[PDB]
Amino acid sequence: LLKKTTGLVGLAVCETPHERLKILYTKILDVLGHIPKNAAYRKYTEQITNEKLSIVKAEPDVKKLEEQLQGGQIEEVILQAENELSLARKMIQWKPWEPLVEEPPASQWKWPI
Amino acid sequence: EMVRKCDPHIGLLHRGTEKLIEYKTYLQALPYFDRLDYVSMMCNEQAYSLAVEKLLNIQPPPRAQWIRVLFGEITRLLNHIMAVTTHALDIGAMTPFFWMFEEREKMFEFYERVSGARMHAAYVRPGGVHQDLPLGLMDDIYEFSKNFSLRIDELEEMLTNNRIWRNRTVDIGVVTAEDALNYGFSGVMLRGSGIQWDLRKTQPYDVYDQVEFDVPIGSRGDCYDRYLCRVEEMRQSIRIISQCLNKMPPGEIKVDDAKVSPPKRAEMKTSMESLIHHFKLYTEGYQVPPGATYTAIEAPKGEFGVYLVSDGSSRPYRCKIKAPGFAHLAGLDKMSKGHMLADVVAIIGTQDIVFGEVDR
Amino acid sequence: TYKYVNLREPSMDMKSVTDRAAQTLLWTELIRGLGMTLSYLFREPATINYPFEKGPLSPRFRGEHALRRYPSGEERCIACKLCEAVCPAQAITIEAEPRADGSRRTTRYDIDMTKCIYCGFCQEACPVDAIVEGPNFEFSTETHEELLYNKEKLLNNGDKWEAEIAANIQADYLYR
Amino acid sequence: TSVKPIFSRDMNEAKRRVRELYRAWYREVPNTVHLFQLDISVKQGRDKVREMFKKNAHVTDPRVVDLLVIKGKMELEETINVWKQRTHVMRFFHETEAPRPKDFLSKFYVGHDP
Amino acid sequence: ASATRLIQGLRNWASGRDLQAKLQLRYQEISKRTQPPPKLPVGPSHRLSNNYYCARDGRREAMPPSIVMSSQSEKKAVSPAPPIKRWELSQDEPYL
Amino acid sequence: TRPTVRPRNDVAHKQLSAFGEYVAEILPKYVQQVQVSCFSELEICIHPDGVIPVLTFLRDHSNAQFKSLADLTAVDIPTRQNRFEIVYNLLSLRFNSRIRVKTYTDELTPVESSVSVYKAANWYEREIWDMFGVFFANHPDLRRILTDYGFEGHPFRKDFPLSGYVELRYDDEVKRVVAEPVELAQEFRKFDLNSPWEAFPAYRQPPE
Amino acid sequence: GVRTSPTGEKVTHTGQVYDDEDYRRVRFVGRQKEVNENFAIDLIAEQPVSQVGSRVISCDGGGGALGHPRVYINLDKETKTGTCGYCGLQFRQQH
Amino acid sequence: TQLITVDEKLDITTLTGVPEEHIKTRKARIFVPARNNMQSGVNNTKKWKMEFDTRERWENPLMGWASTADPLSNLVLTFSTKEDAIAFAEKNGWSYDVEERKVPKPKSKSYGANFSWNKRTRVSTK
Amino acid sequence: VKQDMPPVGGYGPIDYKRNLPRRGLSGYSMFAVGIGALLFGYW
Amino acid sequence: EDNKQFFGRHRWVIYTTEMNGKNTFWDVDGSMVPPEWHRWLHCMTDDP
Ligand code: SF4
Ligand code: SF4
Ligand SMILES: [Zn+2]
Repeated sequence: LLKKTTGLVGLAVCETPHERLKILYTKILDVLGHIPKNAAYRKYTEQITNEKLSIVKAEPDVKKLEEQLQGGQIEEVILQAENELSLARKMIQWKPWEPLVEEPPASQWKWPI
Repeated sequence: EMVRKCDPHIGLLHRGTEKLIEYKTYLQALPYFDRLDYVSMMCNEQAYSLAVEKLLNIQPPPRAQWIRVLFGEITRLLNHIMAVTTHALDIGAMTPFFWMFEEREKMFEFYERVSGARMHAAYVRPGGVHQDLPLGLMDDIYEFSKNFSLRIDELEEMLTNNRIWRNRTVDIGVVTAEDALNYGFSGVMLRGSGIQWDLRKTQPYDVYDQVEFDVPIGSRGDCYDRYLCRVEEMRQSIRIISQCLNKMPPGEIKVDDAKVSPPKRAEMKTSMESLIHHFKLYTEGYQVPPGATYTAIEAPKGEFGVYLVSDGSSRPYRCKIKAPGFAHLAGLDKMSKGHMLADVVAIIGTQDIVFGEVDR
Repeated sequence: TYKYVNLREPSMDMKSVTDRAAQTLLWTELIRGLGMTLSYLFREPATINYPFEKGPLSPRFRGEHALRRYPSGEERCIACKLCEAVCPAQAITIEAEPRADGSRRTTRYDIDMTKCIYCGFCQEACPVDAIVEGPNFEFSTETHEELLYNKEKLLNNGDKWEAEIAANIQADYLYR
Repeated sequence: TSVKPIFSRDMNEAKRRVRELYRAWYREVPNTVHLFQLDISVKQGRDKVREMFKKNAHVTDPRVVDLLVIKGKMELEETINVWKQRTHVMRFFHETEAPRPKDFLSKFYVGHDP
Repeated sequence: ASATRLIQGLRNWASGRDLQAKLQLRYQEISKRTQPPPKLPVGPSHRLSNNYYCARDGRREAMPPSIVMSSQSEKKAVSPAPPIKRWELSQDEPYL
Repeated sequence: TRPTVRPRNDVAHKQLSAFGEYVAEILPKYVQQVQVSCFSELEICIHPDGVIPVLTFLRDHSNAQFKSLADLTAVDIPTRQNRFEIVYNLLSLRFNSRIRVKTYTDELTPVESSVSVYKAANWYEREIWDMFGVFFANHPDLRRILTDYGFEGHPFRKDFPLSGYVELRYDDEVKRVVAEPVELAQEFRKFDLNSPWEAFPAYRQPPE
Repeated sequence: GVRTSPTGEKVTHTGQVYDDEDYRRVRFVGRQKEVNENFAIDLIAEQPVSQVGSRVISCDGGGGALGHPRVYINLDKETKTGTCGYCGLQFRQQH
Repeated sequence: TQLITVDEKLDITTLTGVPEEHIKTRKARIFVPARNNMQSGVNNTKKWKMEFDTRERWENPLMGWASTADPLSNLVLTFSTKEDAIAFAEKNGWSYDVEERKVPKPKSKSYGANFSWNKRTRVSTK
Repeated sequence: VKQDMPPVGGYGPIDYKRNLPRRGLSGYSMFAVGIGALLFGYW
Repeated sequence: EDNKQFFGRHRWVIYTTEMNGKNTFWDVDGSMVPPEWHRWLHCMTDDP
């Protein structure tokens, strides 16, 4: 359709969103490959990004992809995919699947006091 | 003439409202919310009464829900007149400032007739409203609201198509969609930048689900989009007021749980239980169960939320007031980067900044 | 349910372009503003002539506090201290003792009008309608201590304004 | 007993930061006196700075003196720019305050305050 | 409303809209300042039978918050809520 | 039950409990408690050492998208050893959700600043210092924002009195406004209004 | 009717008169002491005693909702007339 | 390691901003409040309270209110346990005294003893 | 009973849409009038 | 009273030239109205 404006300021119109989304999802998969499999974050994020890769691969149209991905405009999907890739890099660096660092005191979350 | 750093200093009106709430009961803390935003006086109590009723696990009667929306929407006409006209006063066009003040004086009589005060009504209370509308009040609302559509077109004529107003407005105060969300912005800030977000449509409260209206959103995120969104919100307020006047249901104005809302004066002088409950409610106050909640409404400035914490007694443990203008002033350094020193009187203008709720 | 304000694409034809050029050169919208100002010059102004004219007010109006009396000469207040307990500004100070005939009456009823926020909690918490937020509003004083009312000033205010406070409460009490 | 430090790992780093803050305050005091057209001399202001620094000197917790260093640095930064008035600078000199009784006899004469 | 016809004509020409049909000054069309006394209705619990407070105890129905996890299989990844529907354009005035 | 009691929501309770379980099982390093209130509000009590990652997760996950920051509230409870309760409120626009993240912190130990997650907190926690003394490390510009410049102490702490320790009055001898010890014309009358009877049986603490 | 203490200062209905050695009377010189000339006990002292024929009477102050809450007075004791606690009116049984 | 072993005394008296006159001449009192004898309720006797001694309050020369000069007269704090209140008292440098929790002793009640055959605990009337 | 109620037929319709008059002479005609005034003054 | 004028200006008062011994030929006051007329002036009720 070659949408003139995406409706949001600072968000330029992506002329080729299909290859961009596919390369972002594959990059997310390669980044998530290094996470150990027993972490639930790897399983959950791999599942949702594989579902998103399947739905973005099985349809050529852009308007139906926007209306059935439930992510708003396809540029918003690209932005949230980039943010999820940044999250995957940060969780690679941070390793949050380890056990609890410190137990709280017994009277810490007791309300009312 | 140009700007790279603009650091505002606040605290000139710091009264410490949210500490004084801790030493007063829930009913005694109700007039405090009137004086936080003194141009949205009747909208802040709707946020506080929704917080107490959520903790108390009660709901207002159906007649009380329509009154709060009707007088909430008349306060949007209160606030947005202060928004545009003082923004025009700061820029320099003083002519429509006095035109709308006669209209704002006319809706001050509506506040005085139902509650008794022009500004600080203390009308909306947890459990309903304090008093009913006087007889023939809604007849006077309709005859005023019929003629109010000309005044918005009167105000729009001298400002929208004016080339002098446009040249001060069309390219100063531009945000993007992503940085507006990260800056805690709400209200016209998100709507002006093109983000579709309105609390009355997504997370509705008392009877806003039933009514039908439109949410005007911007195209470029400049000050001119934020001026047009404020003028169009006057039109949608008239649309709600016309709907509310024809769909006011019968019933009581207060919740019939007399342990929360006080009983009537005729029944407190005849029944024993009504006199006991009148004694404890006006001296001790009702016991709010422990639990922390964050209830946010759509104020005309933005998202107004109250974080209320109850310790089990009749007094709040902690009552944080979230100001829509507090986060809006936090972005002022980024707002005026690269603009001229005379543009800050318009960048302050396009955000509904009132120094009562900013400094608490 | 959402409308695009300021998303009207201007016409690119010769007619609209020439009309916009004529608007820019001939100041046509400025002429419209001049015409609106001329039309709003000739209207009758809404200026009421104070103090010879007064603004419209309601019988529920909250103003100067006053202490009422029964229609037998006895003071209405029974020193129950509900108004000083409900007062959000703590402007009301009550000190009481049993008087000569054994009736429970006040000895000191002080209202700090510089402290009071005129919220009307005392006029609704009072079980005998003793204290009333009366209709008076023209009581500005030249000295700070003249706004610190004792029991005698409030009783004088009640005796002065009872002839209209009784009518107002008679017209209003069915809403309470 | 193991805690997370703020800026200083031990007492020596906190002492060094105390030294640096005192050096900056001693640099600023003549400029502060001249800027606000103060009635005090330079040495009186430096004596006041020393008197605060020695009044707040009986605490040995590194985190406590680190927080006090941070608060003193905020005070120094607020005096760097023209953010305070003459009143906020002159508040440290309790001049209009009447001198309270200190010995037991005068405190007995004036009231019940111990 | 008491303005003369030539002043009304000049005013209507200068404004471009009919100003007498919608006057901003209030007149005798307003409601009167005195009203007949009203009789308010009662609430839904103004009853003499089956009106026990335990059947409508709103305050006492509160519960402590349910501890989902405390520190003393292949389920799908779950969002806090279903995603929001796309807003539809206003058919009354889309402003396009 | 029907007319005068607020109706209860159960599908929102189920969805919030499911997302709380998902969050608690996706970040086991820092989460300590997850609770869903009776009025369908989700609260996550996490360790202070995970103030940065967890919120960053909620900023950037595909299934959370908590883009907006609503509140940054400090609650002072003197009966605990970590007397300060720092509470973040997050709003997700895509899924239309609200979440609450709670952490504990005493007077001396600092907490890492959340400026890089949400820039609005760049002001908010600043006010927290000006009201509580909770130091926020790596803050860009942390100073007082609401109180007076010569103000000593933090007002919102529960041991701080209602009226302050100093009052301002103008003196003609020094031609200046000056601070004096507080002497009220009338003492603030403390009203004992706590009921001696139990109000809610479901909220009863077990005996010692 | 008010009284007159011999310092020249009027007497309030409570009974508050500044002494001869009280300096606070300097706040009155050049001005006036505002008192109430209608004493409540003297105004109710001239009210007649209502004679009824019932053992239990009910008083609400007159006007219904504009008076004090309704209170029941027992008139069994013929020695003392039953006086209402709110309005101060007193009722007497004929028997 | 990012952790430092500090065994120093937990004292924050210089951080609270209190003047010295109100941290050395005041007596903090930690106690369980007594039950009001006109009521049978005991819900107010479940939490420890911290209070300060009453200072001088005089009469206003103008109009007669209770004018005070003590800023901590309306400062009463609530604590769940005794040791936490003791820690909070030691933390702010207040000299403090503690009164123990006066629990009521378990009485022995019997309805039949009002109608005993020979004991002195008979009821004279009912 | 008696309370503040809308009339049994409801209130009348209330206008809320934007309504601006829009008025003009054409630019070509205005420039022709200016040219005519110029030539008359010059003559 | 003049009911043809717009609301606010329809009722008005001309003050006396002497009230309680004060020569008030020019000095008019807003509190110079007895309560029975203070009802009618400020539009408490329609009945004088
Ligand atoms: S109106 Fe309100 S603030 Fe004023 S005295 Fe009455 S209760 Fe107090
Ligand atoms: S509420 Fe009324 S009766 Fe009670 S003390 Fe106050 S004025 Fe007197
Ligand atoms: Zn009586």
